[PDB]
Amino acid sequence: SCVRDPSNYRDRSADWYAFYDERRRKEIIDIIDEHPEIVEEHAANPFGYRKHPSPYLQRVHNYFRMQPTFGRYYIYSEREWDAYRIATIREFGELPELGDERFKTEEEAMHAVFLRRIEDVRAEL
Amino acid sequence: SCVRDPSNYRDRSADWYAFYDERRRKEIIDIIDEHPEIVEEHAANPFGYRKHPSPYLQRVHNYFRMQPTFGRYYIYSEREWDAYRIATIREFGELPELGDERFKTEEEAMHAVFLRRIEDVRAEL
Amino acid sequence: MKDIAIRGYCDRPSVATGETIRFYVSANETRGTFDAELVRLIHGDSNPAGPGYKEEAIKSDLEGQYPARFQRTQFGSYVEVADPDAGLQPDGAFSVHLFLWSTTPSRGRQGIASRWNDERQSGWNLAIEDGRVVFTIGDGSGATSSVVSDRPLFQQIWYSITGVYDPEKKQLRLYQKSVVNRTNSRFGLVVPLDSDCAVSADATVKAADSETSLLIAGLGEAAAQDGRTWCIAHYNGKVDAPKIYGCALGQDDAEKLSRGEIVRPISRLAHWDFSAGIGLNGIPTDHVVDASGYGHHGRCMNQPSRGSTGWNWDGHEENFIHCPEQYGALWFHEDCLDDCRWEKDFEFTVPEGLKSDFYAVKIRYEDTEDYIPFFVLPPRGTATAPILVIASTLSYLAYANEQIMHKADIGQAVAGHTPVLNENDVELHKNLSYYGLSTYDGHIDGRGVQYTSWRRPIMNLRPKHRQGFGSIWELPADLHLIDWLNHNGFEYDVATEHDLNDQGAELLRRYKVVLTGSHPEYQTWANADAWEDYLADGGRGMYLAANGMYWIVEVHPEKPWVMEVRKELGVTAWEAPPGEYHYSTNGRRGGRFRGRARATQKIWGTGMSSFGFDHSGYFVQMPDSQDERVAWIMEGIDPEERIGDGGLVGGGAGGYELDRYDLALGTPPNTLLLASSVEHSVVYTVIPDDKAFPHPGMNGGEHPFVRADITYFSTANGGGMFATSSISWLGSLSWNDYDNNVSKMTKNVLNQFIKDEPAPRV
Amino acid sequence: MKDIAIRGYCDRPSVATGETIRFYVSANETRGTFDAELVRLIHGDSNPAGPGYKEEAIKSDLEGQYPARFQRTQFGSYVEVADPDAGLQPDGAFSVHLFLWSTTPSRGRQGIASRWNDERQSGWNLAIEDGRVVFTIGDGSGATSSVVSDRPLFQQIWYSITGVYDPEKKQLRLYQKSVVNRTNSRFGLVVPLDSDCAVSADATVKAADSETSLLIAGLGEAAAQDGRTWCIAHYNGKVDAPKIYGCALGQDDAEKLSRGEIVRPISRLAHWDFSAGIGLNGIPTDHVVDASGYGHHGRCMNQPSRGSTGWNWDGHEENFIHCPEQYGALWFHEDCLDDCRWEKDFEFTVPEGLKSDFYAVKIRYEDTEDYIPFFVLPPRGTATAPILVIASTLSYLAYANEQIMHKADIGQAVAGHTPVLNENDVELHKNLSYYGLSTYDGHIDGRGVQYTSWRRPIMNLRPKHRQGFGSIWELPADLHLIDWLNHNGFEYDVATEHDLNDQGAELLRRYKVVLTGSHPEYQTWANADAWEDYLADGGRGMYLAANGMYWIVEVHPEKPWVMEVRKELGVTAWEAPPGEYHYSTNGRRGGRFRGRARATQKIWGTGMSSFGFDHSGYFVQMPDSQDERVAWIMEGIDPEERIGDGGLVGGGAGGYELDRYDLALGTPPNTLLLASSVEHSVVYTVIPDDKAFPHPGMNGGEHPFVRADITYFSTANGGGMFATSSISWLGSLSWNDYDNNVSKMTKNVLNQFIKDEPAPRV
Amino acid sequence: QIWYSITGVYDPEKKQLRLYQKSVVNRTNSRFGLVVPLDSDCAVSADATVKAADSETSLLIAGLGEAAAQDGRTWCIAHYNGKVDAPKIYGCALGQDDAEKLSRGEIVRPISRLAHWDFSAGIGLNGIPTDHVVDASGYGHHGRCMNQPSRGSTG
Ligand SMILES: [Fe+3]
Ligand SMILES: [Fe+3]
Repeated sequence: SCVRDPSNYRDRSADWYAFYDERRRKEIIDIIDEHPEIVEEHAANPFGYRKHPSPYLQRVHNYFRMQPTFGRYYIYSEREWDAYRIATIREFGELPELGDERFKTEEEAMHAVFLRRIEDVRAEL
Repeated sequence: SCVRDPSNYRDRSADWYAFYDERRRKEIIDIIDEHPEIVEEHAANPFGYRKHPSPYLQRVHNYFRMQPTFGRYYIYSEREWDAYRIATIREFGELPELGDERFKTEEEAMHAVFLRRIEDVRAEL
Repeated sequence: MKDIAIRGYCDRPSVATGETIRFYVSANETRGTFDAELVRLIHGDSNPAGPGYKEEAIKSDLEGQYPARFQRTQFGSYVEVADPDAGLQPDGAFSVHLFLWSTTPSRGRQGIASRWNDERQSGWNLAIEDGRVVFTIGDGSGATSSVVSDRPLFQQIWYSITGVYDPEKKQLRLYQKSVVNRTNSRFGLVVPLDSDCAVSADATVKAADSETSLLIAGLGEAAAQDGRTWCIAHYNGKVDAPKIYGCALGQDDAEKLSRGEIVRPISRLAHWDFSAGIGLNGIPTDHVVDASGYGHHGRCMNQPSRGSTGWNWDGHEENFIHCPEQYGALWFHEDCLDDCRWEKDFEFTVPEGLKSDFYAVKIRYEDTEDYIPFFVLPPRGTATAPILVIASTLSYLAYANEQIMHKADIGQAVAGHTPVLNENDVELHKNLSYYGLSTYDGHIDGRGVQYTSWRRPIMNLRPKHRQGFGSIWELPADLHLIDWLNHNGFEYDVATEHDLNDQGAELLRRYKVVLTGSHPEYQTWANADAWEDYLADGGRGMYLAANGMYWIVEVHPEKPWVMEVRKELGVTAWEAPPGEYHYSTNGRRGGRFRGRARATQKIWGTGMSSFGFDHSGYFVQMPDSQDERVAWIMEGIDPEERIGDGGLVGGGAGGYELDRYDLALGTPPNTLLLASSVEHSVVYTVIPDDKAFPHPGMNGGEHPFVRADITYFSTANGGGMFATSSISWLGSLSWNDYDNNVSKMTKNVLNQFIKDEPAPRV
Repeated sequence: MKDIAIRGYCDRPSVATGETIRFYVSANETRGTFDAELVRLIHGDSNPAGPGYKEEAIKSDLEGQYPARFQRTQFGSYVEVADPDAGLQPDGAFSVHLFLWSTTPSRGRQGIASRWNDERQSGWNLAIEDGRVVFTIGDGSGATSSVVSDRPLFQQIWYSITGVYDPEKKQLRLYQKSVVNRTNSRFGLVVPLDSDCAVSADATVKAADSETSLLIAGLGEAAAQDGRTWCIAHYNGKVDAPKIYGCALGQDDAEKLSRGEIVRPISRLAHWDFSAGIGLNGIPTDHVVDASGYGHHGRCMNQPSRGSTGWNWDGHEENFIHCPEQYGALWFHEDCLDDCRWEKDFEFTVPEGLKSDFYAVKIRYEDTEDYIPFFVLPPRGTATAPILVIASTLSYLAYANEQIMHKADIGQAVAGHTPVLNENDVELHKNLSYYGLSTYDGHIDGRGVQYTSWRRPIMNLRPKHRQGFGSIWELPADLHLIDWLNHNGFEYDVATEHDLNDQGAELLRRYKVVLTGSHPEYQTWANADAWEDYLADGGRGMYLAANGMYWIVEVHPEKPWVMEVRKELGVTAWEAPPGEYHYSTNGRRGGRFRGRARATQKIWGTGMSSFGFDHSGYFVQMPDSQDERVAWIMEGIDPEERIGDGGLVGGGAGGYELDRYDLALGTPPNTLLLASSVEHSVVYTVIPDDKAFPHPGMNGGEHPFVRADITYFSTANGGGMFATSSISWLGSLSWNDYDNNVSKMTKNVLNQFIKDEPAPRV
Repeated sequence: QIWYSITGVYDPEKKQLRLYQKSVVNRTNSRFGLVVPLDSDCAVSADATVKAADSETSLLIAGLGEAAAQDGRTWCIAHYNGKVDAPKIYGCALGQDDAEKLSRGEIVRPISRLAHWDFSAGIGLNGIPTDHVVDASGYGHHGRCMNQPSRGSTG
């Protein structure tokens, strides 16, 4: 037994993080398949203002909101209260990848981000 | 302005704790009215063994499990794996108030406690 | 219902060959006799799905009949000053000054400081009656003279109190002044508090000799019998710098005393400085120094909290070893207990040939059956087996007489089901004075219990006890391992965490392999050092548990049967109040092992990640299970099987509490991850140690941190460490009549570790 | 997309009449000119539902055109030793010894210690290349001689490093030894680590004069111009006790050096002891002492972490003021910044008559518009209004250039929606070197940022900025109050938390009433003392915010523009590593105000209870609202109305962060509870400070602690304190064209507090 | 004037009396220093033919009880000259390894102590102005200094 070269070792918990993530994706797709109404719910009131999200919608949100920042979507305000676009976080010293479509309101942009994330999870599976 | 007599003051947050608690009770009764299946779910598997509780059932559990110990129900084992009764927590130096009915299994006792708590919340309202 | 008739304890947890252990027994009434015999514990769990209860009767001189008698227990902490010559009972004018900080001012009559006989109503006392400070004298005829304050005490506010007897003016006087600062009291200087008073009353009697010892935080019940003064009317809160003067003090003297000046030093009869004895190693003593130089030294009783923040604590220094002048207070609770102080009923000397194992004294009285467990060590300086089992006696003391489900509002919420309690829990609730509290309970004041004792009847220590979290806990759970070993014909020795604390790495170095308990949660700094040194030099260890080495504990140097722990934010029942984090026993910052850069990962490979008690999950095999280097661990297990689906603890191997792999917390770089536990519900939670900002869904099945990791690594000179990272693991050993993956894996690891070959390199 | 062309800052936050403020401006390239003018900020929020953006142009000498130029910023912390006479460039045999603790060993080329010219490749350097320690010399001809270690460094492991140049043997030698103990490294003594080596190489060149200053944790870019050495190849991690010897050291010398012995003391050329200067008041200086007695003193640059745990830290003492010999390390990060050190572009002297308010310098360059905000104080020692507004400049520094949504994984989870970011956030992400990090961000190493500076362009300080949590934050949010005051014709003065820190209770005592900001989260001990003293003696205060007085901060005695904070378990972005909790600026235990027995309840009546940023709720009136004693507060409000349903911050008065009534944490006994906020979703969470054991459902609508409490109490001499306990409160003042319950209640309280009458008794 | 660690053991199971003696000389504590090749260590055994009866006297440090205590006074004879440091009694029979650990200042088998007198217990900023000797085993067998022995003496 001897530990000499740091290159002979790695973060083995990564093996769990893969195994976990796959299962979670399979779970999320099941929820959206068994509770299709939640999508329409999110379209009506993305903030949950005076109408709090459904537990199943909250479960989908709980999965989506805690993802790694690198490659994660956010909303870029091109013009205040006029134009919003979907941006992707990249490495430090890189500009974000902006979407082609413009959105009149931030709520519309949030719902578009939600739909795009569901489509990405479907594409991976 | 003078603060001299401790008897002229009280924990005024009690006024909130009443106002809160009433609202919560009205909420719980609504859930059990709008999701009657959860009761039957709890009868099938109170531990959630390989079948995790529904979010609405979990909400009812979340309300019931965090109540003050004084007056709260637990299960007394009269005979190991043979007889269980429903007991009420009282002041230090008092014996608990035991129920008249006996239960063969701890799961049956837990479901009986659940039903009794729902009946108590109904009685108060 | 069925009620407890007999209870008992022993002086020490462990005993070696030719050493003596003493037993103390109390009945409800003095009536008849009881039968005592010796048994060896094998299996405690009485679950029909399992092997069931198992013990072996052992012939000894201990076996026979003994008279059954009631033995009174002194309950609550105080200070006792023995005064045989009635020096602290003056014949003329006298005064008493102290600083007080009351936690339950309206909780009946509470004696602050007294030389008082309550049976005869003789001597002098300063007490709290109807939430007011009262100074009383009595001549023993039943007639008493009292002076009562007109300003009732505010809860957790520092006060300067002076009581004066003036025979020349034939008067009793009382002076009360609030001494609130920015950091010492419940509320600050913004509150326009008016609690100052100077009151006078007529003195019609003279203070007679009480024939009792002087008490701080109590009153004498009656005249001392065989030189013992029973303490009643217990006080709750802090007392700082009590003193007696042989003259009558005025208003100006009281004013100077309230600011911390020592007025008329020559006139003092006694002055107790509770801070006297604080050094770099803290204050590990019960000795209270008389600072007036008249040798009226005191003794702490039932372990009051030493190194407590005082009346003048401004919060510039938060370690009592660096600012002793601001840490002159003692905290008294009415429900403290460090020793039952009963009379011995019988003793046992360990004969030659009695094999090292778990033992108990079985007592039958009326229809009641009680057990007094203990541990037999091998002959001093020798080993009698290649396997050592470490009993978690520190963890047993931490959970001793636990009453979570009767006291804690969130007990059932944490449990994740309605708790199931037995006659032991009802007995604890009914008669608290006989048993005392756990470190998981708070005092009647609200502050968490910091000290736990072995010298008391501990009901949850008996093999037949079932715990509130839905199955067996601590010692009974450890028997799951013992039975398994006895079933597989393995030869092992037994040692306690106290024995490891005493003997260090030398105890561990006598064995090929060392096995931990079901829950080695509470450890000393020395225990961690011993484990590290043992594993580093080629020792082999099996961590068949979770949440090990979480809390730092210290054993009291003067009282080896007393254990101290001070808890902070994390997986805790309570938080230490500001400036009281350092241990009085050694003067060091304790609490979480992780907070002191010694997380469990650094020694055993995995560390605490989650807890939940609704049920248990099962393990799924990870890629490293297929590695050629660990083919020996997974031998006879099909690579597509679940590991521990079914058990006596939540019906699975992965549950109750979980540990995880983490390089950042000090997991060895060469450690392999063999399997991870799944099927954890919302009841399983992310621990506060792993949270920056709490957000929704930080719980089982919604966060990556909620899991258990089966791990192995190798060290120098053919040493190795294997971890299962689950409390419920030992619960799954006997499942399906000892035919399961958990049993197979444990047997493979233990068979490899007891060979003369070096542990396999990874 | 739209990109930033111009940026700038000022030397100091606040300025009084006849005092000077300097401005520093940088463009992307040196070309053309920019326009500068003076404006008074009124309303920052551009929400169509609200009043919209409002400013007033002010005539000044500042107005005009200035040339636009690029100004380079030195980024990353290091130590600089000025050596004009090349004393630390020996002509013969020499050696360099140090202790290293690397956090990013594989992150490119990192200079450990050097007197090196990288342009000419002249002098000597010890660096990390391809994760290996390399010792290099160069003669300036481009030819260099190097010796490379054969053992790559492990992450966060303490190493003893010796580099030797021996011209007699024509050799370069390198000695590397692991010095791991129980508590100082990532992993413990159980790991069989083999990272020791002794390597030799041929020296073909001689070390020439680099014409640069000696650097710790960096390399010299080129020959010093105007006596400035630019530092490149920044090192990440700790350096402890670096020293240079004027002789060639052997293996035995390296072995003795690795154990902490000072070998051949006479032969030392320099020896920097980073612990030299630690006292009872910590180490508030950038001066590094040369312990060899040759006066080669150093200077800390960009504020490296002082009072850091060293190579020999055994964890027996966790305060650096009591064990300085174990705290001899400095922590360097490649992304530290305490001062941009730019050239002044123009200055402004405050004329007589300019009213105390929020001001900004407005700059136009190309199509880009930038703001440099600052505050005008009244003439020194006088007040010009009965109302004082305290700008939360400490909180502004805490959130300065915050990048939560780009760095923190749980940023969106805490926010409770997809964040909305503008060109300022993109600019921060693109060019980090220009701006630096917030106290809510971690360094590239992982350790949280402890130091924040005013002397840098702060993008989230400008009035038009919108923050990631879904609305405006800090200074713009404070403008919600300012506009409201200006709308109601109230006369007020403006002061900063820095000014309060300097002036104490004397500043507050000049006004009838003092108004806090939207979020006074970060305060000094002196600020809490000043507030307590002001309110105690008849001062009147309005706490129109939540989460006030949560974190203890200290202002750097030598650099008033630098702020320190060290965070712990609670409502935190990060936790301080073991043994590094005490502040280098004053040597005191900081972190949470609550942890030091000074919870916000003790001073302002309510304390932090919950946070959540999905939206805001509304207040429901409690019984005490109907009390005759507070009829003045609720005048013109129907007793069956909701208070603040609608607003510019989450559409409600009760939201974002909440405070609650609590007697146990020091709420005055006479305090009344007028209203409580409702309609909080699962996003709102119970804070870790209020949890013993986390259990399911500790969140909004499922736990009693998730609420805001509107409270009032009265003090001595006609003083009073009113609290709304919500960040979003000021967001609801202008709702429905200034016609709402929130505006009415605030106006009633402010009208009562500015009268000559004592505040009403409760 | 040489510092010694002394252990006396009564073992009825082996029917034995044992004595362990070890010199604990350092640079500054003894008459002569570490240069002297001192050989004063020993481990000796003898047969125990009688049992220890109750003396009906108080325990003495630096003396022997003359006779049975009359009116609760024990007369002290055969007076010792020199220093005693950390005397303790154990309720078990100690071995060679226990004696070796005791000679280095380690408190072995703490639970097994019957009494342990720490003469330094009570030293503060004002010295030790008392005759009270603290029992550090937590069994309340406190002692009393008689005829003022020199306190605050080098150990
Ligand atoms: Fe525990
Ligand atoms: Fe904050």
